[PDB]
Amino acid sequence: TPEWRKQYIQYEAFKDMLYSAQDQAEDTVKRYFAKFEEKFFQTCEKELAKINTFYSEKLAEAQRRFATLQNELQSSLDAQKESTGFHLSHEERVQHRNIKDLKLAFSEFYLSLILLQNYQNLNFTGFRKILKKHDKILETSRGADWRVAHVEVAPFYTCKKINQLISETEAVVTNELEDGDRQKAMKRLRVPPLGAAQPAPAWTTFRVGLFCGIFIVLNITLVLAAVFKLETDRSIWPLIRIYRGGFLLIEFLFLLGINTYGWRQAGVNHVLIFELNPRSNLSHQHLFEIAGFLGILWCLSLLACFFAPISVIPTYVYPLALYGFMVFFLINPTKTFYYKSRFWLLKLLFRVFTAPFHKVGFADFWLADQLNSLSVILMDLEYMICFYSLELKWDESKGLLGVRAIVQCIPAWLRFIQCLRRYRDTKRAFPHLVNAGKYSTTFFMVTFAALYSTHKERGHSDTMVFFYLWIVFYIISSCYTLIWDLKMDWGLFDKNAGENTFLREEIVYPQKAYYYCAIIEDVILRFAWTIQISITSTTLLPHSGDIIATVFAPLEVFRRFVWNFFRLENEHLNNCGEFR
Amino acid sequence: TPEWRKQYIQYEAFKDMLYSAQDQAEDTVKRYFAKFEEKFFQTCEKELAKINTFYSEKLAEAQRRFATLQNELQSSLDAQKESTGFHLSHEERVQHRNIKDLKLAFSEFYLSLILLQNYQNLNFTGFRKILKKHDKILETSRGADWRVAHVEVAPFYTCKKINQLISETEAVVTNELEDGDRQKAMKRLRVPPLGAAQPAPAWTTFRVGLFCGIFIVLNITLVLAAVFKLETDRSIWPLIRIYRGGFLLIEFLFLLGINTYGWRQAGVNHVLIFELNPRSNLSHQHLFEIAGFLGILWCLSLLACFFAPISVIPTYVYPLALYGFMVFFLINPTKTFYYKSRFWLLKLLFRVFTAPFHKVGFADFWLADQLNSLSVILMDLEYMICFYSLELKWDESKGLLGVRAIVQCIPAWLRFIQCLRRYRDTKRAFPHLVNAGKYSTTFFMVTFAALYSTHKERGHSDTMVFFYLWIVFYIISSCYTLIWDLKMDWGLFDKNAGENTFLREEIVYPQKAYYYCAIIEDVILRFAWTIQISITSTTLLPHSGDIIATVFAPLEVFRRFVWNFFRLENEHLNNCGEFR
Repeated sequence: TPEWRKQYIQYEAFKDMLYSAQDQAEDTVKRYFAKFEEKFFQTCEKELAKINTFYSEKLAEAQRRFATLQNELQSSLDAQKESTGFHLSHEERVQHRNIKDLKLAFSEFYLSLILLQNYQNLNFTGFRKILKKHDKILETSRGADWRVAHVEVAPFYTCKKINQLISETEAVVTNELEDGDRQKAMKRLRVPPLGAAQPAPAWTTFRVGLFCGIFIVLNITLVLAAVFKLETDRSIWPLIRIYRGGFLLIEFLFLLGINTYGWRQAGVNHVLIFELNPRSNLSHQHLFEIAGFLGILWCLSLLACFFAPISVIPTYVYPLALYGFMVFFLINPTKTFYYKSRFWLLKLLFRVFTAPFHKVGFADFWLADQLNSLSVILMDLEYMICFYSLELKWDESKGLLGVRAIVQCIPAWLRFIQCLRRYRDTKRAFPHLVNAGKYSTTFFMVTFAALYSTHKERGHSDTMVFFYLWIVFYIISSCYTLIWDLKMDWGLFDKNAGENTFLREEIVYPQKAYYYCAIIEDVILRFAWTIQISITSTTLLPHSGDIIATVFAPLEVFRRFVWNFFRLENEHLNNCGEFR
Repeated sequence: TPEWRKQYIQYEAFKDMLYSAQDQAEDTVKRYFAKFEEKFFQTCEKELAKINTFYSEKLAEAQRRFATLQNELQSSLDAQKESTGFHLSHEERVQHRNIKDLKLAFSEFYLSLILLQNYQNLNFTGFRKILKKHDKILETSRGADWRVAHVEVAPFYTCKKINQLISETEAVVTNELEDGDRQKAMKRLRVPPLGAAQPAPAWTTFRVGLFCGIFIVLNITLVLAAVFKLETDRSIWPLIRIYRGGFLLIEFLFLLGINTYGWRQAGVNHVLIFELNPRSNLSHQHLFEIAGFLGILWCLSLLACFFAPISVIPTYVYPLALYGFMVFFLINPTKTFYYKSRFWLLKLLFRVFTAPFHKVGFADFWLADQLNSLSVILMDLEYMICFYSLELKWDESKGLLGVRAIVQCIPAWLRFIQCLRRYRDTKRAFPHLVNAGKYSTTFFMVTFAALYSTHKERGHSDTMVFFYLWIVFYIISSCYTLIWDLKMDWGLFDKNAGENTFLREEIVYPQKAYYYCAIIEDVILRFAWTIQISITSTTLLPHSGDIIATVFAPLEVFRRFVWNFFRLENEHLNNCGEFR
């Protein structure tokens, strides 16, 4: 960097002479290289002091400049408001000159604060990794925990005033200089490529485009082929219900990409709350292209099952082949496409599915909540297993076309156990226990629906009472989950509405109409979710159950797409969440 | 910019008070605002002096730093070569430290020279546009030509040592620091986004991907549909020969995009020789996406002509509809998609087709040469006109499926007239007149072939002599055009081959195998081009003429794709070209 750096890292000399010593390589050599590590760590203290001092006085200069520019901004505002009253006596042009110079000064100040934030971040990363390397050399007694003690606090890193400074600078600038709108500041502060390493790389965007185009055209051909070629067999429900899982996954991945885009460009931090590595960013482009590729695979699988199989290949292979490809991509353990992200996702799966065992964090809870909505995927996988193990024709190849309650409750089971672990760790009341109650309502409703349906099939004369009980339990479950989604999980309908009518005290997204539409759709769609789960689980209604389930599931995934939006914004703004 | 600038432009104050004066607005007011313009232009002289002085001493400092770093590079090379002889007595690590510091110094020097080149370029653009604005105010007697006198030379801009400095810096750095390979310097000098304004913008790359994917899948569906549905009519030649023009245009546009990419990333300047605006760059992404969109249109047109028309729409509309869409896109005069580039292309078409009239430049000659190969497009348009005017069924809608020599010679006619205009302007010999002779060989061969074919149809007994004459004329035409393409139009086979065996003295592209493959394919493909033109023009051979013509035309466009590559590199390296 062409910045005022002396070394700021030591680059790689530490490692160069570490190699020079260790490669050369008991009696007194033990203590000799122990002393060498001791001077290594005294140089580490020297680096700590250097970064501490440099961050300290640069940050102090930043505060001084902030105060000076606040005074200048107040002076400019005073002279333009009630003090002066194309030419307009040239006073308006003088004020325009003041506006331009204020904007330039604020832009260079923004660049400087971004630069110092980058400086401290790159230091953090650098010397953390060098201490990691020293630990790998041989498991030093110091480092590791001692490194944490002297690094995680790191008086240069201790002061979290960088984030508050940048946030308040943006807020106060948009207050009057850019009338509270992101567009103008974005125009004059166009996110310089530094800080975020080439966001949306060229090739990733090209692949996003290619896969999205292939998906669009494949979908068009699929609609056309289904419309003009379906006839033949009169039982397409097995195929539609077997590919509903893939379709729901594709839709959820597209909408999660949209969620990441909205979080990134709406000013709501999401990497910090997700505890991801600051540099390992999964920008929306990566998620969009992964979802597009899986969509290409799904569409090709359905096309193959439709028109013609390679003219002598069991057509039941295509669902199995597609799902095997998906699971192999997710589980493949080598060092190929997106190995880091897949490994992180697998570790999260291990931490969440085997509950309570481990801690809770936030990613585990978020994924458990997402499964609470995607349970239709588990249902479809159970149906796949059952069909391909009992109702299949292993030799015949003329065409593919009481535990369901347990599998449907599995997501609610893991979420309930997660919340019980939360309660054990914290030993607290509501809102810790109310979540457990709400998620147990799902168990109660599903099991009572199953009992009522099996009694109806049996033909008992008391099914009216059980139906009434199911109605009341469904009502209370939907009401409690809606009240939870509005009050304790979104922050809306607070007692401090203030200016924001019927909304939270503070907001991040631009238009309130978005919030109103989201609330109305959520209230009208929680009933839909409950109805869908009950109906597709045990209501037993034939000839229409599959169609209703498959028209409601994608819309439920859309519900979760909105709910991610309006939770993770409440996690960063109000940030109750019990996490950190 | 956070650079050492005082104003470097005057930003917009010149225009601010120009508006303040002119809006306020004979007797003595005439001379009053004449004096105002006089002080405007004295301030322009002040700006000229400022930029001249600043460029002068910054450039002198650049030369001083260049000399100092040359001395340091020589010292490092001396100490690493024959002077010193993981550890290797630590001398190799000292030399590695020298390498790292030399690389860092050269990287910052490269950044500085790029910065000063940007400074002078942005000045040029800025004050050129402000003088343009002053001219628009009211057609000042000064400015315009006086502005050219005091701007185009511009002692800050007069010294073209910037280009030679950057080029020799790259060359000398790759000489030993990066062993003559672009990859290493590219790795450590990754084309900072400054200078080229966000090359390949995100949305343009996304559209490139989308259109390329739609094109790939449409092509797959087209192959499948043609293979499994062609039957029906036994006369597909009208359709194939009517869409051959569109296919050739799509292929040529894709290959021209590849040409622009190769020029851009192979270190061969192409904007300067094309006299395009320095900022209005048509990166390869734009050309690729335009070609992809036209390909989507063509593929959809063929699909519509294939399967089913919207079930009651004359199927002959689809070729007409596609070509009307293309011509409307090219000719539409509003301020919509790529208006600047389309207007430039239309002006070039006017300057080239109406020859000699205007001057020659280089873009006109290049486009005339490209038409000399794409003449099949003119032939296909002539066939379209003839068919749709004489052999069509205006009412019947059951299915669409001696001037040809003149239209085939039209490109050679315009090129010949262009070269005659060149000769008139310059009053010179070979290589100015040899081009005219070579392009007249095409007239001679085509007309003699036509006469021989019409005599053969007539049944004259002297067709043997005419066939022999056509053979000899074809031989001499192919030989002369090949000798021209190798000697005077590529620079290859020079008498100063030196190290480069059988090649030019200096080369730009990395691998010589590329040059050898290109020469061999050109020698074996010029015969193919001549055969194709003669056969598709008048050889009269039925039942095979269309197929041979349509297998050879795309390959001829490929020939021109290679020839652009290896001419515009000879235009920048040897730069004979008679132009500038």
